[PDB]
Amino acid sequence: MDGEEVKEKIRRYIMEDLIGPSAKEDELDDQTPLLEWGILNSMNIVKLMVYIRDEMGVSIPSTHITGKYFKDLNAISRTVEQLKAESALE
Ligand SMILES: *P(=O)(O)OCC(C)(C)[C@@H](O)C(=O)NCCC(=O)NCCNC(=O)c1ccc[nH]1
Repeated sequence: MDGEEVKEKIRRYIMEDLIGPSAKEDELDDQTPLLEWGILNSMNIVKLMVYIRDEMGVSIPSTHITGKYFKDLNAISRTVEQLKAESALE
């Protein structure tokens, strides 16, 4: 539950849903910019919100919905791990 072993699973879900059954595994990477390559555009982007809400118990707010936080997996990494740090009351 370290975040990192979860973040790689996000990529698996990205290809299966966010791309679909025509998942171009070749181009799949963490440093591959999803927003920039039109992999994520609104209709599918809500899946990132609800996924992480179900997974790491944290949903990215509508104020943090921006292409600069959603650029790639590592962009989402910095956003999702910071939010778990800000949500950490412990
Ligand atoms: P869909 O996932 O519903 O995106 C809705 C969107 C964020 C475009 C809408 O609520 C909105 O606020 N539109 C006005 C422009 C805006 O706020 N842009 C911010 C950057 N946009 C995005 O990061 C983004 C994500 C998804 C679509 N645009």
